[PDB]
Amino acid sequence: KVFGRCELAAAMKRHGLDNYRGYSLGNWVCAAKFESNFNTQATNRNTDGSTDYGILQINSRWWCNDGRTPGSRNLCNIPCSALLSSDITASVNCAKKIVSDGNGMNAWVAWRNRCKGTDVQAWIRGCRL
Ligand SMILES: [Cl-]
Ligand SMILES: [Cl-]
Ligand SMILES: [Cl-]
Ligand SMILES: [Cl-]
Ligand code: NA
Repeated sequence: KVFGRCELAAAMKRHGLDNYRGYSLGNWVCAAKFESNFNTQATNRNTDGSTDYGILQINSRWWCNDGRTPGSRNLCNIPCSALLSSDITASVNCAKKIVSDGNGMNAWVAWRNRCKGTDVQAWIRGCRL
């Protein structure tokens, strides 16, 4: 599923991400935009063989099981395929665990490089929330 901007904002807010660990909704929407262009089915292979999945490009090296990432962990205790659903619950629940682990949203390199320190509220501007 390819979400609209405001559609994804509303879905994220309903799933508890708004100000989760202090990160306003615009931060999460901005991260999703540059990780996946709002496409739940996005996948991207990393150089070391792990794979990133879903709207927030969550990595099989640590967070989900895809059966093909040797030595990896599955700290969200989910199949990586769960991260590609039209329903964003698994991605949100895993993102909450990631952003709580110590480095906040810097875990998403694209958030650090493209969202951090910018006017992230622009990503929710105009949305009925
Ligand atoms: Cl915001
Ligand atoms: Cl990540
Ligand atoms: Cl594996
Ligand atoms: Cl933080
Ligand atoms: Na894994």
